[PDB]
Amino acid sequence: LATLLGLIGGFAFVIMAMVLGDVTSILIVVGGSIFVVLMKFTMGQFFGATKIAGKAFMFKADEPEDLIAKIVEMADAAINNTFMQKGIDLLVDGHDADVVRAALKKDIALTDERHTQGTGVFRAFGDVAPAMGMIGTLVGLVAMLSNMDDPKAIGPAMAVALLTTLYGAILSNMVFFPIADKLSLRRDQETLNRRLIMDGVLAIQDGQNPRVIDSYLKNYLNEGKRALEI
Amino acid sequence: GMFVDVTSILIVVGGSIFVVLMKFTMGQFFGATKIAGKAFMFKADEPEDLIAKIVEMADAAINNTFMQKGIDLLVDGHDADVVRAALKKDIALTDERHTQGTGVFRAFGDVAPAMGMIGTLVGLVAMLSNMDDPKAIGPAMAVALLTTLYGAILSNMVFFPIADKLSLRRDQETLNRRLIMDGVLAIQDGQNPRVIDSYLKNYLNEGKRALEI
Amino acid sequence: FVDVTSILIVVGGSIFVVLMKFTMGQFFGATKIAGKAFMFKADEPEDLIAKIVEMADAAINNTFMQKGIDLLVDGHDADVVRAALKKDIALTDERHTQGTGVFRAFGDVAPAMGMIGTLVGLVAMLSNMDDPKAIGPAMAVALLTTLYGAILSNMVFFPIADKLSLRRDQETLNRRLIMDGVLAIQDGQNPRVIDSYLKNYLNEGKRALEI
Amino acid sequence: IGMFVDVTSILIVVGGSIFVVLMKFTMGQFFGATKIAGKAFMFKADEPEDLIAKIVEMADAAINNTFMQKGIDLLVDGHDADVVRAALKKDIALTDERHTQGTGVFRAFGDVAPAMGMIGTLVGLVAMLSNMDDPKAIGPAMAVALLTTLYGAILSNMVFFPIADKLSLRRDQETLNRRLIMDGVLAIQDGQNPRVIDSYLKNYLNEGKRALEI
Amino acid sequence: IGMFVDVTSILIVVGGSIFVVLMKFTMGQFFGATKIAGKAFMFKADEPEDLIAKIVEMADAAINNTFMQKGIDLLVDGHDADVVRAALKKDIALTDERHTQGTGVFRAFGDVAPAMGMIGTLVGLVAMLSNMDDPKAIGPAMAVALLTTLYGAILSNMVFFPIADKLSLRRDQETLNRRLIMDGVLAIQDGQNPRVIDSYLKNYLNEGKRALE
Amino acid sequence: GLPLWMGTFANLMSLLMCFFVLLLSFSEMDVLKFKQIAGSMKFAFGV
Amino acid sequence: GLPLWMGTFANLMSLLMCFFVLLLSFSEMDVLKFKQIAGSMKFAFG
Repeated sequence: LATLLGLIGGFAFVIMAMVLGDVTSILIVVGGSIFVVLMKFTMGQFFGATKIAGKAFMFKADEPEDLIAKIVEMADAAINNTFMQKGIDLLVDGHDADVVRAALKKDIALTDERHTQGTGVFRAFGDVAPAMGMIGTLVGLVAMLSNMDDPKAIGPAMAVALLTTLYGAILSNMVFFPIADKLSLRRDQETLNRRLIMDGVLAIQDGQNPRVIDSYLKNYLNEGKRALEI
Repeated sequence: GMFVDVTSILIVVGGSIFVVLMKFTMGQFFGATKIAGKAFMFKADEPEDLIAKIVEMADAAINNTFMQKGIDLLVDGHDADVVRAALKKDIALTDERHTQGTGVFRAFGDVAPAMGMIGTLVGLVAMLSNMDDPKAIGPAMAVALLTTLYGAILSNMVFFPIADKLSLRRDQETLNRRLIMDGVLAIQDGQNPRVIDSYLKNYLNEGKRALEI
Repeated sequence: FVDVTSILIVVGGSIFVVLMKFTMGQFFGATKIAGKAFMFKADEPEDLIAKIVEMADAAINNTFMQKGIDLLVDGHDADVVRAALKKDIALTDERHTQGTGVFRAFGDVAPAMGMIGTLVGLVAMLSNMDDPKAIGPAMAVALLTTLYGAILSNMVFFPIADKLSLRRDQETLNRRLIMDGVLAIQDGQNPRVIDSYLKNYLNEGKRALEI
Repeated sequence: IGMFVDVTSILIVVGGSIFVVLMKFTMGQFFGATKIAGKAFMFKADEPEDLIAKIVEMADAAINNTFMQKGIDLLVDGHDADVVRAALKKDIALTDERHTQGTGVFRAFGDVAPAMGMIGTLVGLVAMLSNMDDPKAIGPAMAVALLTTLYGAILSNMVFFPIADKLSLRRDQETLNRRLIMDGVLAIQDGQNPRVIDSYLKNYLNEGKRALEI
Repeated sequence: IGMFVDVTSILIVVGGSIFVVLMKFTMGQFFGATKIAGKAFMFKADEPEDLIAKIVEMADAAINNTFMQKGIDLLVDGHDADVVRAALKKDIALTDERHTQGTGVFRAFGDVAPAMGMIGTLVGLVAMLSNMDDPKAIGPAMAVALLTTLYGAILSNMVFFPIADKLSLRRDQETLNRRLIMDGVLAIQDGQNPRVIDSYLKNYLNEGKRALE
Repeated sequence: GLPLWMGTFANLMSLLMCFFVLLLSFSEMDVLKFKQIAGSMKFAFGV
Repeated sequence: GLPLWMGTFANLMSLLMCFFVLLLSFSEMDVLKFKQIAGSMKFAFG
């Protein structure tokens, strides 16, 4: 049944896209949204949020299962991941446990703040888009009423102006709000993964028994939105 | 006759599913659906039988997975700390599972009317764009009205009540599991049946059940 | 206008959604407590203060005061009677809060059901379109659904919830006053000092305007 | 114009609003609330600077303010400082509660008014559609319903909500003034010099709302 | 008439918003909010790197910013850590209060503007529906309704709400700058190593909305 | 609560609606067009 | 946010929009009155 739901979602997005695809109407909405948003976020912060959304959309996060396998193998012994590699190098170079904890928690908080800022930017875009669509529709109504020439043209011309509103709605519930939700999901996934890395690195440096750390990390795995999967 | 219906259903349901799949993974959605199915076709064990069975074991010393697990852990694990921790871990797991299911269904209920509004706008735009072909604006009325109606129905008659039922069932399971945990603790401490029976009386009239009396 | 069908749709939808939120016993309990709050009148705190004056001068109609007297008679220290009275006060507050919740749920659900019924009626009228002179009046009865919901959302259910919250405030104020009177009685305090203390409660957060 | 005046429309509006409000407030409570609103509108709160000046003028000697009137009367009665503090604190709390509940009454009125407007416009729309054979003479028949909605919106946004906001502002001003007179009466009973209290009297004048003036 | 319609719409929206806000805020408060918004818009707040550089420079040595000048004056005048900390925290809270009140004023403006837009819209609709048989009186009425709705939307979404958001952002920037100045003054008075305090202050560069790297 | 722009939406909605009412104040009904409209409505709703 | 009466209002006025557009679909407008209305609207807007 998974294929059916995936295909129906893809078809809904495709039909909404061809409804979107028509050029100046979306331009008004996006220009107004960008102008309103830039009063709260700089250009650099907006571009950072766009990079965040990209990295979250085209780069799948690391599964906790393979992370668990890697920490287990390296704890019994004594890589593609970047946080894991940096923590590994940090303890190998020789450092106290407390400074390693501070560095790992600082990186965790930095990533969480970055993802929260991206979520805020995209949520602000979501709240702003329908209002600018409405404004564009009202301006189009003003223009059509001022250029009232042909009665048979009353229908289609109005349909153009209202089009702007539609675009806002389509951009509000299916582009920006979904991106913010995906950003929150990716932030939760990264927080869980980085907490697993922190616990595993601390256990390895302290030299705890692998069985108890595996039990604790499975307990970590069995919470959150993943609780439905079991 | 079928094109307008499938178009309205596609708009509303497909948009809702697309947004939720962005929010929730597919396996989590199927888990939420399984939770709803279990909570809609299986009456929760009413507590009075739970206190009756608790005093039954208390005087002595099935039909309940939690009680089965509890007695199995008590037979092997003699210490109360391990059994208590495992019981609270299971309770928290069930509570989190039901909370996530409620979140999924509430997300569906919130996303449905937005897609209804989008479909209404699409139908209105198409109708105004044609405005002169009977063959064209009939489907426009169909799409607009059916999208609004499907959004309202799925939001207020299907998804939100399912989420509320899931929350109520979570409350019932939490109360039952708390009762079982308290009974296991009492049998561990060897308390008298009467004192524990009086103690669970105030547990029985907790919150919602305060209206029946 | 009047229409049995439209009010039937509104009430049926609201009842189904609420009975999914709550249970039938809780719904009936909320109805009973709302009826008791409407048809009956809470005892004025001045009368309760005067009753406590008479009790202190001598050393019983309200159920809470009767329970307090019975708990004081059988030689009970302040701790146990205080705990029992807190338990009763919390139970009453919880009952009133749950009744308010039920009626608020009814209020939030009614207009949605009205809109659903209106849309269903419009769909039916569009489906059978025969007489153009009847395109206007027919949709009229459809709107009778929405109106009904609005009325039930603003004249009945929300006002009943507000009245239940107000009656909860009065009951908890009276119960706190009875608590204070019972504590003064068991402490054997003078009547005038406790009289001033109780009259200090006559200026609570809702009745400062009648002054 | 008569196009903007409708007896039954305003009838639905105010009758529904009053009926809904009266089940959470008594008639005496409503009358006290409107008396408070009238007093706040037609009387201007005394300036704190003038109150401070009058306080220091009275301090060395040992009348338009009623709070200071009762304060000096109680001081002449020679009550203990605890009695003074308790009486002024209870008066301050009572006035604050009266103003807060008046604000609540008018906010309830403002919340309920546009729902009654929507109910009235629903009634008007049903009455219009019930007598519609062709959509030619439906101008005024819908203008009356939109009039009911406009009445609701006007009474909610420009009458009741502004009254509630003014009541809250008057509550803040009255609280500040009452606290100032309480401190002044405490200082006068203490018998301190008129200059020592003035050092800290204006430390918190720009408290909250008045923080924008500086 | 063409100018009269614009005058009427502007009068309705702006006068209603001003009246309702003045019933909520003092007139002097409104001028203060206008002044702080103008300062926040015309002037660019001191970039934090400049004040970190200045703080480490004065720390190694042991001032355009007014708060830094006040902190230096307090440090030189030989007051203990508690007094300087309390005074600077009081100033920080005062600036926070002013910016929050300005944000509240402009949020009130943005909330009241669409309400007056709706009132004007209803007025125009009733005016055109009543005088429906007078073409010369429906043009101005429809124009007033449309223009007042448009003006309400524009003033709410593109003037007052962005101004309030900019005021909040400037509040956050000023709070960060003043906390940085406070911590730098405290470190200078304590007499710590310039490198440690430099690193600690640079740690603040990734706080809140500055995550753009 | 509700989205902040919904008010304007209602306004906007109401606006054009009333204009349509104005368009109906000087309109003349067509029986044949009503007949095709009814037929298309019947066909669309699957009845 | 906004009170739910505003949402009910918007829904009702949207349904009224749809019903009135359907009504106007099978209606013929007077050209002279339409010209008068268009001229008045053009003069009013500028």
